[PDB]
Amino acid sequence: MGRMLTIRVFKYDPQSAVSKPHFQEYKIEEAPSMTIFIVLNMIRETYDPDLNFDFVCRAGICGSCGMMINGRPSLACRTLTKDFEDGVITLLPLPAFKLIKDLSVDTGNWFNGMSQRVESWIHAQKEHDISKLEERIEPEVAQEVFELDRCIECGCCIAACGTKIMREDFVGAAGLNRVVRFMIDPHDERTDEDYYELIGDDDGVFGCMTLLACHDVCPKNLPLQSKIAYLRRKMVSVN
Amino acid sequence: MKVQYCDSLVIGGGLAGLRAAVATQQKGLSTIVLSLIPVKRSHSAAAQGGMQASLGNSKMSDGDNEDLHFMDTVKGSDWGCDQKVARMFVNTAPKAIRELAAWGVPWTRIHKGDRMAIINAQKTTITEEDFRHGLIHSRDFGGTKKWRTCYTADATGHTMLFAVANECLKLGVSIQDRKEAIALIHQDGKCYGAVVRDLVTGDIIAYVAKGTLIATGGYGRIYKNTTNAVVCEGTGTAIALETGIAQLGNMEAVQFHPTPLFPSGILLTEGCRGDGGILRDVDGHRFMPDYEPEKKELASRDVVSRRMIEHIRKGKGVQSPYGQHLWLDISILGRKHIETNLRDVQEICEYFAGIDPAEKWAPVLPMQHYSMGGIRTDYRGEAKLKGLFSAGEAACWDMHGFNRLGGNSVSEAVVAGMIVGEYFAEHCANTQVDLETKTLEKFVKGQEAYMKSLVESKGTEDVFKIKNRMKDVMDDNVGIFRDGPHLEKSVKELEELYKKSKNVGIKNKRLHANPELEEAYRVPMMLKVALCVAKGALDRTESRGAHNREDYPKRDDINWLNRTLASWPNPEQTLPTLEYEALDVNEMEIAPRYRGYGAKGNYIENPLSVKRQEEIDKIQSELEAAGKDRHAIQEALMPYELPAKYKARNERLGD
Amino acid sequence: MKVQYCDSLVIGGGLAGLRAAVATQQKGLSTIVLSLIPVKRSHSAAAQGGMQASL
Amino acid sequence: MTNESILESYSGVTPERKKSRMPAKLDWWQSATGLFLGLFMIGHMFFVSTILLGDNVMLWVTKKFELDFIFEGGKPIVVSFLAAFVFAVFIAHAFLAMRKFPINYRQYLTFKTHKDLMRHGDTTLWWIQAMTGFAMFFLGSVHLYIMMTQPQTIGPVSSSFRMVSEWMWPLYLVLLFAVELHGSVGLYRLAVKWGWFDGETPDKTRANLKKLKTLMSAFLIVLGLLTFGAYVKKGLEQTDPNIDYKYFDYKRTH
Amino acid sequence: MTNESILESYSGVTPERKKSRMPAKLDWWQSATGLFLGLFMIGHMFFVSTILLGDNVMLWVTKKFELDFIFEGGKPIVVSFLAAFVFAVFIAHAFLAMRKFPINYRQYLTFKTHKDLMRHGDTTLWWIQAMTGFAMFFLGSVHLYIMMTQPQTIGPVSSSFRMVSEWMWPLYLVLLFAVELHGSVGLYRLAVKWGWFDGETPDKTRANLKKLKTLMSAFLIVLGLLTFGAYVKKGLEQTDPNIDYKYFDYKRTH
Ligand SMILES: *Cc1cc2c(cc1C)nc1c(=O)[nH]c(=O)nc-1n2C[C@H](O)[C@H](O)[C@H](O)COP(=O)(O)OP(=O)(O)OC[C@H]1O[C@@H](n2cnc3c(N)ncnc32)[C@H](O)[C@@H]1O
Ligand SMILES: *Cc1cc2c(cc1C)nc1c(=O)[nH]c(=O)nc-1n2C[C@H](O)[C@H](O)[C@H](O)COP(=O)(O)OP(=O)(O)OC[C@H]1O[C@@H](n2cnc3c(N)ncnc32)[C@H](O)[C@@H]1O
Ligand code: HEM
Ligand code: HEM
Ligand code: HEM
Ligand code: HEM
Ligand SMILES: CCCCCCCCCCCCO[C@@H]1O[C@H](CO)[C@@H](O[C@H]2O[C@H](CO)[C@@H](O)[C@H](O)[C@H]2O)[C@H](O)[C@H]1O
Ligand SMILES: CCCCCCCCCCCCO[C@@H]1O[C@H](CO)[C@@H](O[C@H]2O[C@H](CO)[C@@H](O)[C@H](O)[C@H]2O)[C@H](O)[C@H]1O
Ligand SMILES: O=C(O)/C=C/C(=O)O
Ligand code: SF4
Ligand code: F3S
Ligand code: FES
Ligand SMILES: [Ca+2]
Repeated sequence: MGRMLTIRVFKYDPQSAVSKPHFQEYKIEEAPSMTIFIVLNMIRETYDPDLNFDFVCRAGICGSCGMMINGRPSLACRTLTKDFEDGVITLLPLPAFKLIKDLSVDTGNWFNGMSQRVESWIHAQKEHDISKLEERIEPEVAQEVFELDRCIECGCCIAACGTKIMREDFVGAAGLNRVVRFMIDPHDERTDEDYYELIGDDDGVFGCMTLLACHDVCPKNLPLQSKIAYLRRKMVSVN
Repeated sequence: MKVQYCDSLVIGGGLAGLRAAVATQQKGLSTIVLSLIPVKRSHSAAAQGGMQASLGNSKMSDGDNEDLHFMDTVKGSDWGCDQKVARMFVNTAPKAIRELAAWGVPWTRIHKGDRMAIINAQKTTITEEDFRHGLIHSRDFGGTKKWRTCYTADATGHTMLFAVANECLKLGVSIQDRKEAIALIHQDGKCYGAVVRDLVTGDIIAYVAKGTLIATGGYGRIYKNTTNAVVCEGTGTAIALETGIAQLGNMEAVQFHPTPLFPSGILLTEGCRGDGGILRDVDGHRFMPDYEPEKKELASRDVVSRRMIEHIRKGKGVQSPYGQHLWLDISILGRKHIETNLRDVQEICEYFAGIDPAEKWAPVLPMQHYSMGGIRTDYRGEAKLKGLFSAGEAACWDMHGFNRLGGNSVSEAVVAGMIVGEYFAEHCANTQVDLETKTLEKFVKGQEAYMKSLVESKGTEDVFKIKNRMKDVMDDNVGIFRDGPHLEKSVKELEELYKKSKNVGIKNKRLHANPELEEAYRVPMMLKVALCVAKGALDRTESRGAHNREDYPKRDDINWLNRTLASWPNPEQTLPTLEYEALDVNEMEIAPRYRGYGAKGNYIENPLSVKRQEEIDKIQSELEAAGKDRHAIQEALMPYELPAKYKARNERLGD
Repeated sequence: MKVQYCDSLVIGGGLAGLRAAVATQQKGLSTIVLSLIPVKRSHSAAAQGGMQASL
Repeated sequence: MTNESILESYSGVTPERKKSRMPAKLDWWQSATGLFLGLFMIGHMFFVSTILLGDNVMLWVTKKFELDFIFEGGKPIVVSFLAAFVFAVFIAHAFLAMRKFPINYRQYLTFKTHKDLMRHGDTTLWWIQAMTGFAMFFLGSVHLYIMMTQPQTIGPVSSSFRMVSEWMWPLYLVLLFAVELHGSVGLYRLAVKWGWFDGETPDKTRANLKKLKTLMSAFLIVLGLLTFGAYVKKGLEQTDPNIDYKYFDYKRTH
Repeated sequence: MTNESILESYSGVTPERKKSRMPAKLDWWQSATGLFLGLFMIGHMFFVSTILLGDNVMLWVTKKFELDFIFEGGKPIVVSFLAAFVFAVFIAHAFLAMRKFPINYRQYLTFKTHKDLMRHGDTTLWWIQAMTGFAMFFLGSVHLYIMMTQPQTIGPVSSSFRMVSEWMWPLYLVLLFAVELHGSVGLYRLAVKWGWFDGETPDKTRANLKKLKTLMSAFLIVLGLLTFGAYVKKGLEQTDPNIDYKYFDYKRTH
């Protein structure tokens, strides 16, 4: 508040032949409840309309604004400048994703491919009649499926993962969590063996080095640590 | 030239667009879904209240059916909706919930036992029998007597959107994000596709299809204060308008929400899950009981918004750098029991408002929330432009009239996706189109030239201040309370704003990944949408649903029992052309009367309403005497259409 | 139905087809070359005698 | 090679058209060898620190160490077989765990930069695991071979001889911190990796495990750092050029 | 880290927008360290086989080895510094060349199957390079540390003591074939890799180089296999329990 903030932003246009990666600094006056969302829009409308970034809900619910904020993958719309003592904030695009420009990366299409790779949809032999009563489900089970279904595909756990940064084909924490989400859903008939055919290799669960950065950075606080281990124990004893 | 072809083109990756894509793709029609952003980030993902559907599972849902849901919808619409469309909706909602359940949506379920509170007064303990255990639960939302709002804990829109998007991936629907439809290709009154701009590369591409469906959401962002995502700017509405043939319906019908966080607009679902939130003014005074002695804070959200504005104009509002607001106090709770999930709102306030709800009060002010208005279609979802369909908030299918029922909009998105999806598929499979390269090239090169002129423009106007000026005008003059004098001035300034938008100049000259270029062509579009809303509001001299004219406080069923149709025939005109579509009282199952909320006897009665009412009363009493069921009586009062796939009845607990 | 559009469609990836594709593509016409096999394996590759031209 | 081996290489799948179970088995054995070595080093620290309980006690454990009842004499040949086994697991573990190293410039630069930007504990501790593991390729091999070829030189004075006289203290000093950091962090990660104790509150469990790790490791380095001084002291005392410290002889050598 | 380091990690390019020159430098140093060690081992085989020219001669080279004029006495401290240097290059080489190992199940299975189907000399010889290189992680480290910490134990009888008495012959026997196969094949590949002698008829050159390799290696193993027996013989002769073979003392120890 009244405090002068130093915002350092990574800039680079891979589609421009004359663009070189560099940092650009901006000087903005802090205001109460100020978020990175507000900071970037101020810069856009009054200092530099060139800068690329992606915002949608600005309510921490859509997973669009992930970026490296002072070294940590976080949702820019829920990040308060107030929490940075130095008054110096450095913004980098999320690593491990294809860069579009500056702070904008292609997060959506990687997740879509991931969703297809683990076949992120209900697998059932028969199609239930939608004009009849729903199949009953224990409220406890519906609750635990929901917990894992809360993933907003923000990509923070992917960018946070040193393994994924070194090894591109790694399915990532988000992928391992998606598998478990269906594993514990009674509507899905796949067996442990079916899941093994999906992530039972070095690009899957066995490629995880348990760095746990995914768990410690998940803005949704999903139980990644225990859920991934759960999956590892399960996959290691398939055949 | 670059051309992409598909049998069914869907513009918009929200619940409506994705569900429609499933309908077409499942029948072998090649389909493409275009979206500004990855589809799972659409505004639909923000829905936390729930979805309305008459399942009749829980104790508080007992005895619920299509008729009761239909009544709430019609009366809520303040008789501005197409009642037949509402029937198609309520009858199909139950099956939408159930289909999503089969698709994995983790709906909160009912468990045997007793629950406390969650009631205005009197009773306070609810008992769920054993035969209800395991079925889809429901909560109190939207103010309906019967609790029928289904939910997946606190992220209903999110789980629903993800399931429908996953189904699209399963079927191999072609999802192309960061792609924007900037114009519709049409000839001889027929739509053959859209001209698309690749937001990343800047390429202008023609997407041709036998049928095109627009499910682009609302246009809340023309207002400064809104709960809508940053992408709900109404460009889908605009490109439809710019064809000079497709028409927009009831653009002036905008709904506000009483308690979004001020000034962010972030939704605080406070006072929902468990009634307790208390509204206070600048003196800490609980004012709602002063205006609504009986209902108090639990009055109709429609009423709460008005009272909040009234109280502020009475000089009892809180001053701040961003304007005036009021207070929302939930600390009066800050604790309870357990046995289920109940903890979220605090985080919203801490992460953004920077405070603990259980301690300090949250600043709030009514803000734009939903867009009843949209592209005008028939009951099948087809616009006046043949081959162009629309579904969801982007449409004016019109099951909402002048006031959407809480929980009905996320429900319409999926339901319309199912129904319009069927008609859209049928159209795409049966129609035959003549794709002329001469016409394709005209539209494509026309947009390329347009992009070039924007980048080369030596104009001195600043696109951002013009867009911000527009949002202020809309908020100040086209809000909860409106009057001719101010609407007159806003329309005038908007028109002036529109002319200046054409003299904009931008700094960044590149054609690819250019945020500034994006605003340069989107703002003029938003201004045309704003003009339709403002002008529609000025010419509508009556008060109906969410549209309140202080100079015409009554609902006029004699001169305004109709729908506003906006068009833009001459690409050079600066004001929309408005026409009216009258609502036939004889084609109504429920004649106009008291809407059920707000002041009593506040509407000019139409002689025909009384005539039709008597006929209804008569037709019912008779058939009821002959021992005819509600299904036969409904059909005798107002028959409606439904595609084969969904004309089955909905089984309920205890049939 | 699956449909692909281009301004100039060339059927055959031999010397004639590829050279014609160059002519159209160099003037901004989107062009597709269809071939049974990778174009560099076309029969044109077997010519060992030479090309006639009055230099 | 075998036909099934050829079919899997060329098809990327099994003759039954399924993904190989080898990656799962390799993951299992990597952890199994790591666990063994981890526990082993714990006991090793106790028996090696017995010198603190007096030359007599250390002499006792040594003699009674690995088959002593079958032959009261000695038979240090058992220590060699024991050292051989441990060496084998050491190699197998190194072989398997080696797959996890950053393997090229990009992976290295890229991971290092991430580590420094993140300042995330468990990620940094993995770097240490990798670094300490690489160093032990050279450090551990030395100690393991000698221990396998000269088991009759283990004792209060014999060990102290090699420690000081033969200049093994530099290696031991470095190897101490190396294997300790490596083993304790590895045991911790192994717990969260397989979630053996997750229970109902995995977050509290992890917090506890991290606290335990620091305590256990703090205790081990200090103890091993004291045991270090022990042998070093006795080694600096050894002066008589006529005393055969290395092969000092009691009943069955020393 | 540094800003340039961050920009390169995130952009995959240099601040000047060019690809890093690091991969080129790393390739250079990998070969440079390999070359050094390769030549070094050649000389090493000569001086180590001097024992065949008589205990006197071997004693001579040893004493006159590394600074002897500055101090006629001895100063084995130089052998330690020399061993330290070689150890450093040994580690650097291992670090760099390690990047070339198959690193996972797929690469391993896949490459092994290819090797067996191909039956191609130079491809198979690379496998041996990799295999022998991995083994030396443990074998070479032992010899190098001892040689750096006990330089005063090098001599006709002192070395023979460690060879037989301390049981180093098993390691030396295995390490002999290991480093020889590794070094000779590596020197050969190094020649064709950089093409220093390609000339006008590279195919004839390569054929010659492959012939030379086999001859040079045949000569080295036989010589080193004879030198092996040399130290082993003198070691089996050592019996007097009153003789301090290890630290045998001439003027300046032994
Ligand atoms: C804002 C809001 C709304 C809301 C709610 C909470 C909030 C914060 N809670 C609700 C609730 O509890 N119950 C309910 O019934 N409704 C609730 N709502 C409103 C409701 O969520 C919406 O009406 C509904 O989700 C709308 O769905 P729809 O499918 O129509 O649209 P969408 O999700 O907004 O997605 C629009 C898509 O269109 C793409 N787009 C837009 N313009 C273009 C152009 N020009 N070109 C290409 N694509 C375009 C967007 O990218 C998006 O995918
Ligand atoms: C056979 C031959 C010909 C020849 C010659 C030596 C041999 C063995 N030496 C010549 C020489 O020294 N001097 C000379 O002037 N001519 C010589 N010739 C004949 C000459 O090479 C040919 O006439 C010339 O190369 C023909 O070129 P063209 O571009 O016309 O055709 P092409 O190279 O055969 O390639 C045909 C392509 O068509 C594709 N294809 C065919 N059918 C289809 C269908 N149905 N759909 C899609 N693609 C199709 C082929 O795949 C190929 O790419
Ligand atoms: C030759 C030297 C060694 C090398 C090359 C080495 C290397 C490694 C590496 C890089 C890892 C990480 C594996 C992963 O992330 O999946 C690891 C883990 C581990 N190591 Fe070692 N190691 C060596 C010696 C030892 C020793 C002597 C011990 C005994 C203290 C040991 C105990 C462990 C443990 C407990 C793990 C956990 C294994 C797992 O996570 O599955 N290591 N080692
Ligand atoms: C095969 C079983 C092993 C045996 C028989 C053994 C035995 C011993 C003995 C007797 C000592 C005392 C000093 C000496 O004799 O020189 C010692 C010290 C030491 N050993 Fe081992 N060891 C074994 C395996 C290992 C392994 C696998 C490592 C690590 C890779 C290791 C690391 C150390 C260290 C660092 C010390 C120093 C103790 C201190 O200063 O606290 N040992 N060992
Ligand atoms: C710590 C043990 C060692 C390891 C891990 C090792 C590993 C390797 C590997 C895997 C290669 C293949 C590199 C490639 O294909 O690019 C290589 C090449 C080579 N090594 Fe070693 N090495 C070791 C010790 C030695 C020693 C002691 C010598 C001396 C005889 C040596 C001399 C060479 C030579 C001449 C090359 C050729 C380098 C090149 O092609 O650039 N290495 N080594
Ligand atoms: C730092 C320089 C080196 C010195 C001072 C040195 C010295 C010696 C000496 C004196 C011997 C005779 C026996 C003994 O003393 O135990 C020997 C044998 C041996 N050294 Fe080294 N060495 C060095 C480096 C290496 C390296 C780098 C390797 C391989 C990685 C190696 C491999 C061998 C082998 C295999 C023998 C056996 C000779 C035979 O039996 O033919 N040495 N070394
Ligand atoms: C911590 C243990 C490491 C595990 C071993 C396996 C991974 C590392 C080796 C394989 C990858 C090769 O990694 C490459 O090594 C050279 C070292 O000469 C590094 O070189 C860089 O760091 C070294 C060390 O701080 C500096 O002296 C050097 O000036 C600098 O340019 C490269 O940036 C790195 O990318
Ligand atoms: C020759 C030197 C090797 C260089 C070292 C780096 C590459 C090799 C290690 C990394 C890849 C891991 O490689 C993996 O190892 C295990 C050994 O337990 C092999 O396992 C297979 O071969 C071993 C050895 O013949 C058999 O005892 C075993 O029954 C068989 O299943 C896997 O098929 C291989 O894919
Ligand atoms: O009050 C809410 O959270 C949502 C309301 C909606 O249905 O629009
Ligand atoms: S698991 Fe967590 S961090 Fe990873 S994508 Fe989902 S919500 Fe984001
Ligand atoms: S950070 Fe990566 S290594 Fe595994 S524990 Fe999480 S996915
Ligand atoms: S903008 Fe949606 S989570 Fe940040
Ligand atoms: Ca609408």
